[PDB]
Amino acid sequence: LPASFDAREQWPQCPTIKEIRDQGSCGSCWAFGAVEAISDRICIHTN
Amino acid sequence: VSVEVSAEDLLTCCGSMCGDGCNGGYPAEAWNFWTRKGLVSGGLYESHVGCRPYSIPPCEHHVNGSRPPCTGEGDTPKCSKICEPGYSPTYKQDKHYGYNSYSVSNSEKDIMAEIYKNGPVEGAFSVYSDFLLYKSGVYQHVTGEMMGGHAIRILGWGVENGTPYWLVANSWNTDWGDNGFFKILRGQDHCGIESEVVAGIPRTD
Repeated sequence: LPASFDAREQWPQCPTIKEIRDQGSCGSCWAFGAVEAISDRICIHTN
Repeated sequence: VSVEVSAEDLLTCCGSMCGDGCNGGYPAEAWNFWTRKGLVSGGLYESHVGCRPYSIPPCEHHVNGSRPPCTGEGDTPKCSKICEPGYSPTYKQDKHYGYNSYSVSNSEKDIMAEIYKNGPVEGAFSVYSDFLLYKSGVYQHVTGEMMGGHAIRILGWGVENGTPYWLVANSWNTDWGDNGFFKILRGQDHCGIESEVVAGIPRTD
């Protein structure tokens, strides 16, 4: 595999990969990791 | 074509299957919710983007900044199965579902392969006091006390100042860390980063 990889590069047609969200004052990080990766993969896998 | 999938919707509507709302959850249960119920769109706070935008406002996490300081946790808002006024179509018909969901082995080669093949994953690591001071570079834990797990997004890898890293997105806004992203040591299961990684594949039509 390459020695470095950055999804933001490979798929610069998928804006969400570069987006950083805010969990505020709530331990929601479990949801955040999940929906952010899920948003990415919807565009990566998009026919 | 692209969608911001709603954290609001998964936070508030998964229920006990995902754990306890704003007092913690189970990311593997979060990917199985999406596969079973789906997840609607929704943007960032006050964005008015999508079905269900996020309703908890931003704050400064451990940085100085203009926003209010962050409070402990708060109240998990509630599951409203309806979209905001102004958004169309209906909540049910804004659902997106997953085909499937899985664990990725605690192997940086396996984890480089998943991302490489399929795009970013979710992992989780133990946070220690020294983390919170993360401004730049490759993160390696020397001091501090343990503060629990932090579930993140891992979106690549590389080598910096001779250190092999993982490229991770945090959810503490853009003004913490490296513009809200960070690098943590790769290949040693550092702080558990390689042990708790889950992903899944979208369902297509």
